[PDB]
Amino acid sequence: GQQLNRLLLEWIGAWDPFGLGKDAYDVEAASVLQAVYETEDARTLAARIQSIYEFAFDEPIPFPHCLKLARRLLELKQAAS
Repeated sequence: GQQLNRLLLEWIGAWDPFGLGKDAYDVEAASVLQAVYETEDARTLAARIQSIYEFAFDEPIPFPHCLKLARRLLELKQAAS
């Protein structure tokens, strides 16, 4: 279904690293969702997250912050597959 994807998108928006509200990140959430399907590795995903958000905001989010998110997303992906 798309149930898993909607949940992943919700989590990514909710991450809200810059205190802009969950709705400010639809573009970046879609991009992170794509990356989620391209790996099973939290490090790899975290680096994609970092690049996506650095492009979007001209600010590098600390890698370990990206890594927690990547781990959470892959935990959900794995729990559903």
